[PDB]
Amino acid sequence: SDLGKKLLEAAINGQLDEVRILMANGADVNAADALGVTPLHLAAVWGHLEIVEVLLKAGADVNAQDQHGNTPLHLAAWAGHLEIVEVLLKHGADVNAQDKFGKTPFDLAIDNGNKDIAEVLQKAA
Amino acid sequence: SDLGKKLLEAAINGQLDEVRILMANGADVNAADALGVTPLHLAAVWGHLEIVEVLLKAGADVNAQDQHGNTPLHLAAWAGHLEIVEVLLKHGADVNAQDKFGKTPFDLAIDNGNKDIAEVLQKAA
Amino acid sequence: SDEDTYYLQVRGRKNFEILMKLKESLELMELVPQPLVDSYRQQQQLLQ
Amino acid sequence: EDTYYLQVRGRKNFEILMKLKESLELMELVPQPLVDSYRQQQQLLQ
Amino acid sequence: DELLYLPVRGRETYEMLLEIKESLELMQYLPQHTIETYRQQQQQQH
Amino acid sequence: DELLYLPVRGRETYEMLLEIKESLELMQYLPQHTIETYRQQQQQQH
Repeated sequence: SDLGKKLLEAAINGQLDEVRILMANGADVNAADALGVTPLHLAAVWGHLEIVEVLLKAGADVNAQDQHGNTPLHLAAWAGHLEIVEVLLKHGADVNAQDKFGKTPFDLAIDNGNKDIAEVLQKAA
Repeated sequence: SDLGKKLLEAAINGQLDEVRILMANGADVNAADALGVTPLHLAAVWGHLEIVEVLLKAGADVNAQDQHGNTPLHLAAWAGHLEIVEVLLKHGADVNAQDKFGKTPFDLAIDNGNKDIAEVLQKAA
Repeated sequence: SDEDTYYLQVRGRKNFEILMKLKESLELMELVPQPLVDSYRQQQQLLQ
Repeated sequence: EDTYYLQVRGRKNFEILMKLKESLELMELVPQPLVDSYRQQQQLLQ
Repeated sequence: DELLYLPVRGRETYEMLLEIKESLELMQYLPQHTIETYRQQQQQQH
Repeated sequence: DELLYLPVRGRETYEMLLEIKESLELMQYLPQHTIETYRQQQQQQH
């Protein structure tokens, strides 16, 4: 039973209790699928604040990059999850991290009309 | 883009003229596709008597086998082409040739209600 | 198993043209001589 | 991007086209950044 | 008509792509007539 | 659920299988609820 895949599936599906029990049985919070996508990425994009927090607390890399150079901050910004953006900045998310098309989290926020989030990222400079 | 390929295409499509011209430009009548299927197989299953005859005259293997051990006789019998069956027997088609499931041309004839053809194959023993 | 006809709908033009191209090959499958189907399948499992 | 209708002979054909209709339509709900990440890996595996 | 190698994650998808691949690859064994007959049956269907 | 390599004869076929493979492979990135929502929306049109 490989706990990497199980933890990624749980992050996507917002299964807080499932995530907690997988970590306690030794799951790697920095487990990445074929595309370099981590549980922190997936919890961030699907708007699972509590799960984002347990993973960060458990030492989840805050500026982990997938194939595309998407960080959790990129995906939260993309997805319009302000509360999650705020936490990532707190845990030291690179505001200036660039995806492979040179988009910053700020740019992704703008492109999808997340003005509140863009204002936060501009001032978090 | 292959002479082999072009001749298989012509056999399927009953293009007698085309088959004659491809052979005269040095097409191989024993050309087989990925599955070991030959022009004689394809002319036989699609009921192209005249094309069957030009290929046999031009030295086509009468008991050529595909991946499955299908001979031209198998496919003629399957397809209900009595005139073509008769010619293949004349040119020495193995009545007892077995596909990989141990089915004979006789068996395939019966299973599809080609009684006239089955009667011929039973007696051609 | 019934030879009955089913309807389905699909959002977006490009999705339609993909499903049609497949509807075609899938429906035309029925007209391919069984012996050549079996010859194909026995070589698919030979490449497993 | 309106709605198009199509018909199909035979149950097994229908259940295949439905399974595909599903993934194709559900495509629109997959975050672009993960799509971009997938495509950038497809290039390098071809 | 080379033998190309398509990368696939998981059986569900492999098995599903295999089924489809089969219908596509097996149409080389149909007369041009038979296919045209069918597309005329479909354009006369729209 | 490892990366399997599917043999394909023909580019037209490979290219066609590639399009489809994308939609199927990318559904791994959707929550269970999102798919159920969609199938419930499809049960409605039986």
